[PDB]
Amino acid sequence: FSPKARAFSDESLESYLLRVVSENFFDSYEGLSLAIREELHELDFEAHGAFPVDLKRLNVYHAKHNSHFRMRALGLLETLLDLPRYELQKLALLKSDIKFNSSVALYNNGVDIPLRF
Amino acid sequence: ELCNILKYDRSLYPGKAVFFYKTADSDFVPLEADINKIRNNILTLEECYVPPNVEHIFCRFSLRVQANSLVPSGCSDPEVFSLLKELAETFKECGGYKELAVRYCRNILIGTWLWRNQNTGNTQIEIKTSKGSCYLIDNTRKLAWESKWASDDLKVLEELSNEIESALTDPNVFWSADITAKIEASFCQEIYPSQILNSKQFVKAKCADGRYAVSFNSVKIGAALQSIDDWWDEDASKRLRVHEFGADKEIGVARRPPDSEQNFYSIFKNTEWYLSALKNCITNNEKIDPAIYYLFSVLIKGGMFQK
Amino acid sequence: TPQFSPKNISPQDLTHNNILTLEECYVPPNVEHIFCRFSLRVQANSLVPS
Amino acid sequence: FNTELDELSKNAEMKLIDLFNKTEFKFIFGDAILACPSTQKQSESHFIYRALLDYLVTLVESNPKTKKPNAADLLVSVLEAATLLGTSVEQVYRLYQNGILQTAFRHKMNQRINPYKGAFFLRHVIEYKTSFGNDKARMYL
Amino acid sequence: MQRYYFTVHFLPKQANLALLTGRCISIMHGFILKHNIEGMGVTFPAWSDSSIGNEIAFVYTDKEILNTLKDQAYFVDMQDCGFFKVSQVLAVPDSCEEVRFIRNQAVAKIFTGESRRRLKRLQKRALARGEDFNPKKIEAPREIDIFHRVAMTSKSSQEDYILHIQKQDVDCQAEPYFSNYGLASNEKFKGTVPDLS
Repeated sequence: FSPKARAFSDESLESYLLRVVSENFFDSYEGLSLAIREELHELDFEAHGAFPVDLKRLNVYHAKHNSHFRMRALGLLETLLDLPRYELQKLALLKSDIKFNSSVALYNNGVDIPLRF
Repeated sequence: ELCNILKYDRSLYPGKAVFFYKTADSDFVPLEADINKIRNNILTLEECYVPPNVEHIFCRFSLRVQANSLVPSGCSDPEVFSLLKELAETFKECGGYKELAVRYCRNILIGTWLWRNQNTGNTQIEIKTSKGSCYLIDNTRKLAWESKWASDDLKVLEELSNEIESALTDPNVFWSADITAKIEASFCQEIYPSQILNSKQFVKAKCADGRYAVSFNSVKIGAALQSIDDWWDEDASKRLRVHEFGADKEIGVARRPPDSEQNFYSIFKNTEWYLSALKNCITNNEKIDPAIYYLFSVLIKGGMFQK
Repeated sequence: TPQFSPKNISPQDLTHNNILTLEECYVPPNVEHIFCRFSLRVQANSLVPS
Repeated sequence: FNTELDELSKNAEMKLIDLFNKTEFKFIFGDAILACPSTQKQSESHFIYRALLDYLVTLVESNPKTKKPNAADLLVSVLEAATLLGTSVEQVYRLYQNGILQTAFRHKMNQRINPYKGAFFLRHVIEYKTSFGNDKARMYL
Repeated sequence: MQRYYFTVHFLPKQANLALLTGRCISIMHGFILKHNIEGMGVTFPAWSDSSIGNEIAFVYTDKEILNTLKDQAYFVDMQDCGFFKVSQVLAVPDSCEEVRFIRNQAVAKIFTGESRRRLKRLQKRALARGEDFNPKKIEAPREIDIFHRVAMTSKSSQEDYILHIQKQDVDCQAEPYFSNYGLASNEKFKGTVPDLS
């Protein structure tokens, strides 16, 4: 499988991936997910363990304890789906150490947002 | 508050999980390891793989379920005994055992209990219950905890969870199930049963004819079924094996440390508090506190805890 | 501690194991029935003190 | 600085007394992490520090995760880890306390980590740092 | 006729011996192929049943070529770094004490990958001949005597593998005929080396 659709300037990670599975191909995102789960399992077990099946908990800030493994999984996902390097990693909502007065924050390209917003 | 001789008997009794394959003549050929010895202070190296002409391999075990989580097995204090009895009855009538039973049942259906052999091929799981039911999963490789299933697999999950929940709550019902996985083996696929600690040796089950068949320890299958604890934090990366301090074996540090209030004993000190919370949760769309789910998952694990 | 306070030993030592050397008895595979037999003798020893 | 660090990568296999996953980082590269100017100020990174790390990011890029160990399996100590994260040493011990960063061998219960002994792999210590996004990452361009 | 030798001693206590022993044998292998040398032997002076030692020694008849092999890049580099102790080219005491270090390939059959490879080949060959593929298993567990590992990398195929080395004792000196790792492979090559301590 080789998706030809490419990310926009301000397109979300979920948006782009749903637009990858919008190509017919796979019937639903789950079918694609389980097929990549299989290929990660055959490649790297740690990245397989990190990569979730659902679209719910796929953004980097959801993973408190396996962020490094999530990035790995995402990088292997790029490598495996015939995409250029960093292609998924620029759409990711990354982690941020800055506190908004005891409020954990979230990082988009240049900008850090309070998680309440 | 806590007693001298408080102890619980476990609720889930899984057997040894034997590996075998079926030929034209025999329908139980035990999978034997290859022993190599070296040198007399002899070292024994054992390796296990599927024989060349065999195309399917089977992992089978029995699971029997008693209702040994309603009253403690031993106790000094009568008020504690009456408190825990009424707490168990309250938790049962609220319908939390159903939620625990579903999680226990899901691990059986996705082949967690096949540890390093899980999703190496197209695994199907057959489940024959003591009540004359027969469930079939068809492909283990298409399921996952967080994935949404087909109605067939959800009907299997619903029915088997109902049978396990009834077995977990009724003392006058004897319930057992025979669970077989059939895995499509590749050409001489390496198989990972349980090893001895002490060289490299495998946990064997001696057949009636004298031959030794590689297998999993009952404790290991248990550890797989009872891998449900993701209540320790909201965004939990994994599901832990139910432990009193939430000990993670792979990473090697406790997720419910003794300093915290989320370890078993800190939650066990607030039973009379959680009873009133559960009594308020009766008649009420209100969800049960995850601390009580963790509590009852430890009580379904059992223990000879404090002291 | 005896009065419920956590003593500070390594965070990694809590997930640490104990090696147990046990004896285990399981039914051999595809053995349908197990048997338990004992013999009982009854004597009239409660009529008179020995 | 790149050409100085390039010859240490090419001649890494030459110096080996043990395997890559058992050898420390300072055994091959030598002091080049803990000599670097600290980023305790503001969380404003030094131009020397920005140039060092951006070489290590392309090192793990060229060395993918295979069954043979390579230059990206070199062991890094808690002080060298503290500099690469740009945080206090207690904060990096606290990540070890909640098993966020995973040592590379199990200490047996009374082992408190020696702050100079190489504990963590270079590999996932970088991937943890690429999980946190800052403006001048190579991802955007 | 007088067989000269030198010895490379590995000084660090934390040194992976299979790695360093492989590096030394690979460099000798490379040198032999470059210069077209025949009769070069390898001996392990500090060979135990626990392990191969910190010492590896190279045994040959010419003195100049051993001096040329002593003056290779890796040896002087790892001597400068202070990990190696390289001896001068000394004549063998030439009294007796002959042994034979063999690369025993049969040891490789105790691992699953070998059985899988070997059966895949037998299947193809049995299928090619036109008969049914039905191999029969052994009844006795495989008996092997103590062997030590030497880690070796194929630069041609970029493949990591291991030499299973076994030590045998012989009475008196045989002809110097060895493999390209100087390692007397127990039927094809019957080359003996002097026992050093």
